[PDB]
Amino acid sequence: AAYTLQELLTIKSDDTVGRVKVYEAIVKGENIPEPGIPESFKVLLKELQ
Amino acid sequence: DVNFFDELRIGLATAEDIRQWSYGEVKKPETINYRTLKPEKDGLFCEKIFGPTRDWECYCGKYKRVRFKGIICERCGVEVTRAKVRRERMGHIELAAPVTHIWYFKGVPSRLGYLLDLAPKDLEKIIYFAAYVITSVDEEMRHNE
Amino acid sequence: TGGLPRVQELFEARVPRGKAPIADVTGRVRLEDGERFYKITIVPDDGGEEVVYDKISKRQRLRVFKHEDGSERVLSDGDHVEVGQQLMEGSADPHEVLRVQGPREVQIHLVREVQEVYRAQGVSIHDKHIEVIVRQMLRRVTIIDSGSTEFLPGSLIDRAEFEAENRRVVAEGGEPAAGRPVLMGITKASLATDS
Amino acid sequence: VDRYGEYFTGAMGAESIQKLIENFDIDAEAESLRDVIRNGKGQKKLRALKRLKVVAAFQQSGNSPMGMVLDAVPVIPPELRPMVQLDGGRFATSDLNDLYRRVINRNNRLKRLIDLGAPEIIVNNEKRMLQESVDALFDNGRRGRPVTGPGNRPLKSLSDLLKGKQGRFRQNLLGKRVDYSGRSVIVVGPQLKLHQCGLPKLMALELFKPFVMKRLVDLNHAQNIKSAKRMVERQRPQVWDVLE
Amino acid sequence: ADSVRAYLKQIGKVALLNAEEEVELAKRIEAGLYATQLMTELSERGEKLPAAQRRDMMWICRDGDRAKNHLLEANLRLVVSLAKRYTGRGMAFLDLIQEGNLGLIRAVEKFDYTKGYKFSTYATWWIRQAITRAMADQARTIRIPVHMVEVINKLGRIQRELLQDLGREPTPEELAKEMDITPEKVLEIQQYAREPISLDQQLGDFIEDSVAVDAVSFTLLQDQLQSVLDTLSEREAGVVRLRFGLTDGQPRTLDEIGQVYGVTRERIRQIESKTMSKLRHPSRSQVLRDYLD
Amino acid sequence: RGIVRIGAEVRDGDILVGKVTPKGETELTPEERLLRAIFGEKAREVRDT
Ligand SMILES: [Zn+2]
Repeated sequence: AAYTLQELLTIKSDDTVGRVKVYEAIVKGENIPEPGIPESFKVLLKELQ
Repeated sequence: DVNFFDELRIGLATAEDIRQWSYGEVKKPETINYRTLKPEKDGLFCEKIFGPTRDWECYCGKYKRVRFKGIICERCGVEVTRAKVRRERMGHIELAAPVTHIWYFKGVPSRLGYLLDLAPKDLEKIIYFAAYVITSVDEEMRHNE
Repeated sequence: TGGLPRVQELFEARVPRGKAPIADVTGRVRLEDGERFYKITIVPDDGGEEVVYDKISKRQRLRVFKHEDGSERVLSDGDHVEVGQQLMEGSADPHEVLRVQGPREVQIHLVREVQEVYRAQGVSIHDKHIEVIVRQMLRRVTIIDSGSTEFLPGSLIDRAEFEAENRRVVAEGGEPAAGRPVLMGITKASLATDS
Repeated sequence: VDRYGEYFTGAMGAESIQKLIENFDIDAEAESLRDVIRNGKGQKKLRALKRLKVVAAFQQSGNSPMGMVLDAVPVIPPELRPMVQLDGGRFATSDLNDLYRRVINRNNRLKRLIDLGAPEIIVNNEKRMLQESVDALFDNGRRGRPVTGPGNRPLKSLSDLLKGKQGRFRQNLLGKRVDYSGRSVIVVGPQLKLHQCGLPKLMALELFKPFVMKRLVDLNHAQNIKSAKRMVERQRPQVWDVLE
Repeated sequence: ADSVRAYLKQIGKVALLNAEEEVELAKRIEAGLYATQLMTELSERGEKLPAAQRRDMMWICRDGDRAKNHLLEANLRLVVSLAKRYTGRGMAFLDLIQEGNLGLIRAVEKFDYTKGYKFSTYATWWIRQAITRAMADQARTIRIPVHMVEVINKLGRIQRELLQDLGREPTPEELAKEMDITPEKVLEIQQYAREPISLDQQLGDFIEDSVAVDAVSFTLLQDQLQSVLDTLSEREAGVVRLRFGLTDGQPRTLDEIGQVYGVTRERIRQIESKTMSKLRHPSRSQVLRDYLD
Repeated sequence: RGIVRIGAEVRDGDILVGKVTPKGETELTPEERLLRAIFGEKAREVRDT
């Protein structure tokens, strides 16, 4: 179950952008966005940079 | 960003590349101002180098609308955008003397050691200003005279 | 031991607590018994040297391979036993099984041994589950001779890639590298990863 | 130096190592190392091979070894080392701030010192302190004594943000608490079909709250969505029909 | 190995100053000053005598470089001893020493050959000022002004002996009644004297960020607020989006308000009253009641 | 007094004690100057805790 676990680990806990977009899309009555790349990734790269 | 990463790769940086990542130079040791609790000009928190504090706002107060996206204020130089860029723009420091990276010197074995064919102890002596090392010999001039 | 420590130790591939010996070659049983320590000797069939062991008399001498194949018949010296057969009662050590009888045989031993702990408490897993992890153990090589290849003598290297490098350097007249199959524990083999 | 000023030059310092690596050519040593490998007396030779590996790396990479002496240092963005103000007026900051500040200080003071002119012992000491400072910023306690800030407490370095149980690599493996979730006590219900399950309606009201809100402004029971959310907080009798 | 040690060695290598070296340095500094004036005069005119007759003064320049440098070596060992009293509280030991060197260099330049006195007193009273100035500049994590540094120095140093001399904890009011004599400045002085505590010393987990959920719901509020007020006119919404400013947002000056509306002659202050009855349409319909609630 | 009288059955979310913190002094928002201007209700120097 790739999409469920990727959903738990990202928009349901860490990504602020993600949670805001999902909440908004649910209240609006449109599709939830398909899960992409966490905002956490760019932070891992800024720290390795 | 595109969703397609075949693979990730890592490497060494370069001063000419570290200058590329940067948005300013931090040259003052000071952090936020004590009185008003705004960041201090051209230091480890300043809005010029990194990002504006609140969303769509410069520093002095000449713009606080959202109508102006991407403009750079000519009285203090901050850029009005989302405050989220406050965690994506990186600083840079320019050292009057070149230091070595600790990861290539204290690891076992030191790779710097293997490149420059020294004992590790003597490499440590060179780095820390406790032993002189002879860089370049003018051989042609020595043989001539 | 028989419980979850025996299963854990088997996957780690560490040396067992019994470590009963197996026949390094094939020969004839010749056991002299000292009261403090036994000595087990195997007189080779092919010829050459005879294997020597100094095993405690604290264990129990195992049943011998015989034409009768009685499991109740203890080992009586003067006999001819098969190569690889176990000598005393206890646990055979896996690294020795592998070096003596190739990669397949130690696979058989690990599947049977990890399964034989569950067939006692009454559980049953299907063999492929065990085999999918045993495959993750036995798939690297430690290299005796570096030769013309690049990698250091005595390093844990992948199998397929060891073969590929060896045939490329062989493609130019360069000397091959001499590598043997190694068994690894499921903590010293998940450490050596390539990502 | 006085006898043969025109014949050699040699520096003490890290700037020396940089002129040495620059004078160094990678392809030149590599061939000689391979020939050492080719020859016998392997025990001595094995040492020549450990060199060969490190050296050949830099040849295959396309990356010059010059990138091992820093002419500039990056500064991590300001948020990943935050200084936020607590509730009681106290400032709560991160440890990296003390390290960057330190390197900035020793740098500015060194450069003005070069401007003024100074003895060699003072300039060499300041260079030394700069190298040691940036060294502890990249990885603390890796060379001599770590640095402690308040009360003999080692400072969390910048390489400290990657390693450990709390580092960035370990973060996603351990697991975190989520949203849209609850838990309770389970009783058996032998009435249910194998695909059904029984859900306390007081808990299934909370869990699905936003959906109840969308359907509740959709019905028009609540004039606006924000008001509707308020309605589900007071468990009004109209929301159960929608929550079905 | 460790850093303070090697520098202590370097400082201790050269011989300490004494009464015999008083003459050596006094003569050398005087010679150096003369060398500086004689060398300086030739450069300004632009006409220079031969270099062979100037090499003598170059030799006096080498003597003056061994005098400035070696005299400096004599002063360093004093710099360390003077640092030993400052090292505990504020900064690192070697940072303080380095500032002693920097101050000494500034101090040596400001020196007079004619006056003769011990170096401890004169030099010490010149470099302790540099030490205290840089120390007071960069010791704190958040920079503070110098009079706050003095006030916190006085109250902190008198407080530390008052608590143990009295035998009881100094009350929050009388520590200020000694000098500040204000009850509202106590919290402030103890706030300025507090230092920022590490987040790692979890600690940050207790803190709450708040507002994304209510700034999202506030963007929705902006949607509904734009949608509701559609029954009015364009003129009246002009002065609604000018001095108040729905999308713009500034309590602006009425003249520049009158010059950005395309209508001049301050006519929008006369139309400002001809629509307040129409501006009563949203208040009588009671439409903005669910957002301020 | 600000405290609930003794014996009043309370459903959750209700107020038991009514306290207000003196709200941190920021500027009054202009959009909020028109929003509060149409009705005439000032966000006082106090938030509700
Ligand atoms: Zn500005």
